[PDB]
Amino acid sequence: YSYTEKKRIRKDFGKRPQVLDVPYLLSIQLDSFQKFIEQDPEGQYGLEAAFRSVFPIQSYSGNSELQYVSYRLGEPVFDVQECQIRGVTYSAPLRVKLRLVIYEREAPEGTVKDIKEQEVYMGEIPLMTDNGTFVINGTERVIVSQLHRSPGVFFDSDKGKTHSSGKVLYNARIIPYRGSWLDFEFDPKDNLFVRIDRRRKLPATIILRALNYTTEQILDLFFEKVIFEIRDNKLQMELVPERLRGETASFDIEANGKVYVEKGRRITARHIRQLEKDDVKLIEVPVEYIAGKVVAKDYIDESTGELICAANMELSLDLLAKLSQSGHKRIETLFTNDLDHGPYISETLRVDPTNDRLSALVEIYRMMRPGEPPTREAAESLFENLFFSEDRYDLSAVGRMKFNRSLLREEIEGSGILSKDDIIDVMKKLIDIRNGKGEVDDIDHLGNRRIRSVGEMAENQFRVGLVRVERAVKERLSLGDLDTLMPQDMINAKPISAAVKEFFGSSQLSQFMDQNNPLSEITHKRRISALGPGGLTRERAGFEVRDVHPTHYGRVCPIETPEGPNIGLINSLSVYAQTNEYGFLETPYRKVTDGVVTDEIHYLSAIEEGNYVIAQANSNLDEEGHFVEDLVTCRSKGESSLFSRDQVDYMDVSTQQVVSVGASLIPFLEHDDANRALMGANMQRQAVPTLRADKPLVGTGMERAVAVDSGVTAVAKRGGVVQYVDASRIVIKVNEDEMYPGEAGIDIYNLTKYTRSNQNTCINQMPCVSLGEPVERGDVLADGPSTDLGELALGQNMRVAFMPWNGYNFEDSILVSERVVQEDRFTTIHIQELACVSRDTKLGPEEITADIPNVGEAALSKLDESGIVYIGAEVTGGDILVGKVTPKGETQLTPEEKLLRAIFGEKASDVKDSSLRVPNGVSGTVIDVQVFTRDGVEKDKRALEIEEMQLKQAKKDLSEELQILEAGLFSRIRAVLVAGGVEAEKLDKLPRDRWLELGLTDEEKQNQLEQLAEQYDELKHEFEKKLEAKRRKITQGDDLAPGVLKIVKVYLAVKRRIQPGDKMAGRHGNKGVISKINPIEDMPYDENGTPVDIVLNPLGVPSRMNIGQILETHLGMAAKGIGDKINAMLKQQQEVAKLREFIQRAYDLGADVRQKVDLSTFSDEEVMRLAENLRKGMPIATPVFDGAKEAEIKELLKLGDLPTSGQIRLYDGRTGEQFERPVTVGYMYMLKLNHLVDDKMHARSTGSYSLVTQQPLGGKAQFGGQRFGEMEVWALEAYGAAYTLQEMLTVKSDDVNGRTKMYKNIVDGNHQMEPGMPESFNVLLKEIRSLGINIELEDE
Amino acid sequence: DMIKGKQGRFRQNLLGKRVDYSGRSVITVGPYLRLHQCGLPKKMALELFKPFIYGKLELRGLATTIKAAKKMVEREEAVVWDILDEVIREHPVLLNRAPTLHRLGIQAFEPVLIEGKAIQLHPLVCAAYNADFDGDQMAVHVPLTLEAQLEARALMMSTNNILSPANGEPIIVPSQDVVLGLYYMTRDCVNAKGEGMVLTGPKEAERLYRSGLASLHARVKVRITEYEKDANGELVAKTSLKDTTVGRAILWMIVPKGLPYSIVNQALGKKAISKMLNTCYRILGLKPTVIFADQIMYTGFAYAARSGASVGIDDMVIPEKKHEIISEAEAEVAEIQEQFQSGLVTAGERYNKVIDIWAAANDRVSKAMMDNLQTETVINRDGQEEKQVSFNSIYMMADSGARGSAAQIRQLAGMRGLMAKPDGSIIETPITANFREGLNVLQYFISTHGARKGLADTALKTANSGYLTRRLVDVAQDLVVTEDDCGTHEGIMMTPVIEGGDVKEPLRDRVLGRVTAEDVLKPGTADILVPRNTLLHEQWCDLLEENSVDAVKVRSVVSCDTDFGVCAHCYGRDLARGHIINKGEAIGVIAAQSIGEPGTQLTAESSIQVKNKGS
DNA sequence: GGGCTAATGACGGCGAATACCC
RNA sequence: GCGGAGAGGUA
DNA sequence: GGGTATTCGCCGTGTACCTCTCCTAGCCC
Ligand SMILES: Nc1ccn([C@@H]2O[C@H](COP(=O)(O)CP(=O)(O)OP(=O)(O)O)[C@@H](O)[C@H]2O)c(=O)n1
Ligand SMILES: [Mg+2]
Ligand SMILES: [Zn+2]
Repeated sequence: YSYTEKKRIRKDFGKRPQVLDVPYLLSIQLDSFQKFIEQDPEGQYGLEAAFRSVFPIQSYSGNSELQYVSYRLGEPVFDVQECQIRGVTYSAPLRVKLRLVIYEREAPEGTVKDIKEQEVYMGEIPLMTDNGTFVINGTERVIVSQLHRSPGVFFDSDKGKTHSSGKVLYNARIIPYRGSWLDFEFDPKDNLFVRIDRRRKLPATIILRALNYTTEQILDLFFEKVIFEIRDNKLQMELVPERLRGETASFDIEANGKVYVEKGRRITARHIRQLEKDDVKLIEVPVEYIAGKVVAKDYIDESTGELICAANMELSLDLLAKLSQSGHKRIETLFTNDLDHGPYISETLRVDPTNDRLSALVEIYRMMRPGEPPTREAAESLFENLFFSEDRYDLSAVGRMKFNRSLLREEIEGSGILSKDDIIDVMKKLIDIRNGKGEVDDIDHLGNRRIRSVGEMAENQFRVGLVRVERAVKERLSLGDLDTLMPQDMINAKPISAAVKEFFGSSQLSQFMDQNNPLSEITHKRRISALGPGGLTRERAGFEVRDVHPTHYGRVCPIETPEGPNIGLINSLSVYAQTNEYGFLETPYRKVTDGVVTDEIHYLSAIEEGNYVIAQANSNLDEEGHFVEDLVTCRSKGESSLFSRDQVDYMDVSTQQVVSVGASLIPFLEHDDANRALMGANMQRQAVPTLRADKPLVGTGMERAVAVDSGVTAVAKRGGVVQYVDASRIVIKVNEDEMYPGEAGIDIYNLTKYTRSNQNTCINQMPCVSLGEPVERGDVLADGPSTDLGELALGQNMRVAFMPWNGYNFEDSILVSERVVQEDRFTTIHIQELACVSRDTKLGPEEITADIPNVGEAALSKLDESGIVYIGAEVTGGDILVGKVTPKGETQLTPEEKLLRAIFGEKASDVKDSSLRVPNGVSGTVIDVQVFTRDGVEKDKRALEIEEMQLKQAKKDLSEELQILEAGLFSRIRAVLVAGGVEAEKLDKLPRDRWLELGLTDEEKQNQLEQLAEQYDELKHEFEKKLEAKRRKITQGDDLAPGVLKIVKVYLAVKRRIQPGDKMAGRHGNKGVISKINPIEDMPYDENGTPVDIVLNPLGVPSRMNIGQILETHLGMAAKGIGDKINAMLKQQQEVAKLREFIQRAYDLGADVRQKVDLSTFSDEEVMRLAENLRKGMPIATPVFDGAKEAEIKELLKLGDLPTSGQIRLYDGRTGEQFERPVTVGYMYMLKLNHLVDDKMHARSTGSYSLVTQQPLGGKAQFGGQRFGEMEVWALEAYGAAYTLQEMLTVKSDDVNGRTKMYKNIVDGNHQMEPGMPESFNVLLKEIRSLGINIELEDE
Repeated sequence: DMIKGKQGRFRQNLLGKRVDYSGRSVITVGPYLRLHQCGLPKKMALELFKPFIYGKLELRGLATTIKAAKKMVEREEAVVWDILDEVIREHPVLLNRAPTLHRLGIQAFEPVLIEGKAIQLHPLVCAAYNADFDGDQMAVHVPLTLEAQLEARALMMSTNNILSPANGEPIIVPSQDVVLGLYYMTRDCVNAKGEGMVLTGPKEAERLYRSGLASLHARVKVRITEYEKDANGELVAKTSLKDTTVGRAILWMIVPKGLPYSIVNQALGKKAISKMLNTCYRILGLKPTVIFADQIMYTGFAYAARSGASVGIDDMVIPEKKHEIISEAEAEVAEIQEQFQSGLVTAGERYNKVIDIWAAANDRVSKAMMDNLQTETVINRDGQEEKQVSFNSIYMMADSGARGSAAQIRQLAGMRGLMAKPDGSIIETPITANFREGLNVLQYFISTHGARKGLADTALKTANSGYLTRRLVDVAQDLVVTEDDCGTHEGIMMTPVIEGGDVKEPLRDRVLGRVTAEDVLKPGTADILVPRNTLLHEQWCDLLEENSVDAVKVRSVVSCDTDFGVCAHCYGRDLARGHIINKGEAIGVIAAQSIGEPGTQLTAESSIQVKNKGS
């Protein structure tokens, strides 16, 4: 085991051996943005692709080309932490190499001039942190992956609602990644219509017309010909027998001398077989049969030239006669089988008004840009750029792959632009499916839904910036002169940086990290949103869309999704799933070699999964990959059933791969109803870090994966030995193995102490390790918020008892014992940030001085001379948070008053105070203060203290590193000095600085001393410049917004204890409000005298079918019972032997388990340490579906000497009498959710009112009243309550004179009223009157 | 845009204002409360009643001027809290819960100052509010003027609203803990401590139970004196020896005089308690019903706590014969599938056969489980054994109607039946495992789909409901009861709707509280049974039951003759109160609300078969 | 900073405005 | 610093 | 021309509450 694992091992249930280990959980974001930057030669995914797509930018036929060489990412000026501190965006400057080339128009293309620009700067691009987030203005943002329809072609049905007479009308939609959309649809009259992206529906053939195809060419390409020969008389037809399938006979079908089908009897299969075996090709046919068909080609009179019948004209006897007399021997008709093969292109051609190419382009232009007269070349260019311009229309590699796969072409790699064959094949497939030789696609299939991660979306936005700047540069290069300008006046960075910061900051998919819990962060980063750009709106989306499709298996979590209005549109991604090369979703599976289940894993996407029969992970395999059962349970086409052993192609990797991380953390998921599991996961993501997080007694084993993969822990990069431990930094001396040969030094990890998270919670790291302990790469040095020794501790595990306790746990409410507040276990630290900004007004700049007009010295007492609160001062609502003064101008004081001002010291400049005050009703301690000045602003005292505090630390760190390197260099100088005449008595006792001034015999040794002296000088000079750089960064004004002189931020930290009304929850979907704090004595207690902590209502179990909490309680009681026994055996300190025996018998516990804990490592110390950590209760790991069965829980309870049934007899702490029917007690892992009553609670008597409609403000920040809505009005009307409603409508909110008169009347001790007319009604009159509508209040 | 639309105007600022003297907070249990009161945090109460505080402070002379009163409130000295207690005394406050579906979403209570930041809500009223203590919040308004105070305490107070305005039945019925406690109290057991001893009354029954000399449920002979108002409002004591449980006696202590003992004598589940409250209301009246409901709550909570009912993994018993049933059904499905591969039955027919056999197997396992769980306590009397309705905690939770239905019991201990795939088609293999056992990926996945679809349904359902109820309350708002009697003879002949097999809804409930259009005659002419328009109260309905009236013509609101409103008689009585409608009541809005609010849970014929022997 | 100028993923219902069929 | 968008969450 | 379909376009789509960022913009003097 690893060292952090050897510290405290977690007893893992679970029978099947894990073949694949959980991947890096944040793989999506990091890998996508890495792919985004990724300097790579061949243009694949990556910024490179965008540049080559948009560049080269050629003038409007001006012969001045612009070429792109390569780009470089500058080194970020600000690291992540400091960037968050200073409130700037963490980003990298982007520099691109360009060349301007100017040629000669009048000569064969040849470069006259080429100038190469010194890596022109084209704006800033934000970088992603190591953990996968973005700092955009000193706030951590996450870019959630987006689920959306993949480019390609889709054939939908849209039935049921078509005129309510059946008539299922099909449609083919071609959707590109970039470019306009194409749509082919039908109509009630089976005419197939095309509709450019979202316009009116035109006859489809026009696009075919636009493609330069003549009517005969089209009818050739689509319909199967039928030949009518005339030989010596009367119309003989070439017939393919198999074509007759299912056709009532219209004529007498005679052949080879014998009538086969009588005229009128429908062709039966017997007749079809007869004709097929006879090999009948041609038969003479009566003219009545042809009297109905349609003509394919446009048969002209070849002799004279006059046209007779046109292409796709219905045939009449007279036309047949004219054809026969004209001399046409071969007639090509159409095959219109009203059952299978319909006249669809024919009828579309009939409705199609356009004839020529030009008329088609004109109709197209009048569709795209209605109203402006179309000019020929405008239409030509429009149509060219629509679907065939490389720049505007690009499907993708993915789009093309899906397109070719849908139309059954072997070739995967195509051209981006929509070629004509593509469109023709699409229409062919549409009419094919319309005949019934094909299936429609289901949008909800994950094989049709693609995931756009960060890098892809960033690339799109960056391309958008490029298209902006390209148009701009285009115009500037066309109009302006060619040779004068150098390649930096020409290129503007503003649109690129504008687009990028717009996307990252103000976008639907770019959202705040839900950052109060490690689970919250990790789950937020691995999210798949169906909203955002080109995404369905949540309100519009139907219930059918938001359901969970069988394809989601092992790719998206079926159970973790917000239960709010956008249910089903969020879908957190499952544990093991990945994104394909093309952006699809794939899950690992184990290969099956016909008999043996091998160990090589293949990742399969949705479509590939669809074909095969996949076995489940929880299938019994014995020692050689063989199934124990003859018929095993699998799924083949989205439906599960039983298949034979020698049929399974793959098998699930592990039970967890179905569910997300959040759901994977819930123990005994297999016993919880899906609804309550859903709510449990969603809530569990809201837990707030407590003061000392400990661990779940009942976990799933995934805790370490989540904690490590989240960035909240501090993890070693190069393994070594812990040299120095402090509650701010851990300094480790590297091991020689991992030690770099040249310029290695040691590793130093600076920790972060209480800072503000997005949700205002505290983010503090504690050290785990001690001095002198060896650490390896990837161990957990320091615990982040709500994590312990590497494990996820979302909340805390307490002893609960399921029983109704005098209806104080009546509904989902929860009862809690005073011991819980006494032990200080649900107290969280929160942290508010406040900002006072001093800008520069034109009447004069505001000041931060402590001299504030007409404030008592009481308010200043807690302020320093600079005017900022002291760090550590306790404040309350209304106290002055920071001092600011508002300037006063045009004072125009009287001359005697001016003389009075001079003696008194009164300041005409002040007289008004803009000082920030602590908000009403919030009280805490000021833990930190920051000050940001712009250029030309003097540093305040606070600025000096904060700068010195950061600097002295930096100095210390540099000094420590330098001192180690100096000690090494001095040791080496001593090792050379010992050679060439040993001197050890005098040397070691004189100071070290008296070693450079000493000398030695002139030799090579003196040359080495000179070498080392110059190396010493070089280390000094590098140290000094690095120091200077650090000092320049510390001192510099931290660039503020235009107009702002300086800003002062103050952090308050507040310790919130649990109190009645707060919301508490479990992991299984059980919720509640803490209703009462009971004294310790009142709480139930078992015979032994230990009281319970929470008394939980049983009635929440049967109707809310979450049984996982009951098993969790039982197993948790078992684990805490064993832990209690080990604490008891340990307090008496029996001997190592007993402890090792007991712990081994516990860790083994039966068989078939994949644990294997030898306990051999470190015979004495490490075992004693591990016992010390388990004395508080041995942590279990039940995986989600490969969990602990009841019998195992019974065994574990027995090992602890506890009742096997998991229920105990309890004594009523108030009365002392026993409860009948023993009750379930045991430890369950409960969470305190972020919904704290003190944040929710709110009341107002009178306060500020709104501007336009003089009603009181809405909200909690500003006092704000409750909204007496229309439903409440109706409630009052249902009663006869006229006066209450009246006052509620006028005196309470809207009537100004009424409200003040009522205040005065109430104060007077009288209770009457004077309702008047609401001001909002008068506003209404004024607004309606602002239209041309006269609305008057009449009188008579 | 500013005028039209929800967010803009009329809806937002002219029917949806934002009052003063209002607050919001999380709701909490507070069992000790009276039906007509609510726990209110000190600090919100002070904030709300600020101007009252100033007025009273100035009247008492504690403050010279209003600013000194403000400063005294901002320090919050003991005098301020004393004045707040004194002013709060009879002042009622309005409690509201975010989705005010019907008029019981707003009710008035007398506040009691408490510590904490959460509002305490009386348990019995939660059903009216649809309130749950899992983070639900409530708003609290203060009526200012004297008419508003009187209106809040009279029309809106919790105790004045015990009957639903939609139908006449009680709204405040005990919900889950109360009913569980009462159920535990009344159920009897074959043998316990103190079997068959004779008690002189309930008081010594309590003496015995609280001292541990008798079980809370144990069959016993007790002498009891019930009261009956058989005469013209006088109570006559009848005193005899009944065979009951200790628990039933303990419960009888609360019951007011007028009620028959029989009421408590039974198992006393949800329905039994509800009809208990019903009879108490119909016989005695409002105030005794209120006090009796409070007593019921207290005793139920207390004895539920004394019961110690919990839920262990073993409380849900896997039927012993499950594995056999499942293996048999699997063999049968295998035979039918093989007999399909040979081609004697279509695919659809095979589907139907499998689905029906699986449904039958599900019913078999369910019935086996119910037999196992239901009556499994084979406990012994003095000698031989006997069997009885078990005391399995989950079973008591099922049968009492506190939580859970038979379906969920099935879902815990049996096989959890068939599921529907997205399109509505039913999967061939069911989920044989249950939550006591563990499902595997497929069965879970399927149930996940089910729950997901359910949730999305509830969301869209709520939106549609809200819209429908808005239209209803909107259309019928102006209708008011303006006249006492229009005097028309028109009316609708109302019959009981007997859809096919039996009487889905009887006459008595359909006609109760409607005035008659004309006198109806016995089956023999000139035998008038009901004078011209009379309100048909319970007594008339029972009288009609004694006779054999089948169809009754009653005056309806639709045919009412009154101009610009309706008349009291054409409408009838039905209300949260019992009496004929009062002139002035806005019946349109009450009707619209009553039709709208419940709208959130809304989603062969070869031979005729006579059900009962008749002509 | 100051001065000057200004696209594509709902759906149902209903009633009016053409399209067309005798 | 009254407002309105976007995102998320609660019942 | 007159009645009937069909396209077409507008109008609606639950309440109460709680967090956060972001808010006129671009070019020239
Ligand atoms: N989208 C939403 C979701 C919820 N709500 C509100 O949350 C409650 C749902 O209760 P409910 O009946 O659905 C669950 P509960 O009452 O606790 O009983 P149970 O758990 O034993 O089944 C209702 O008051 C709804 O108004 C809403 O307004 N809009
Ligand atoms: Mg609730
Ligand atoms: Zn009437």
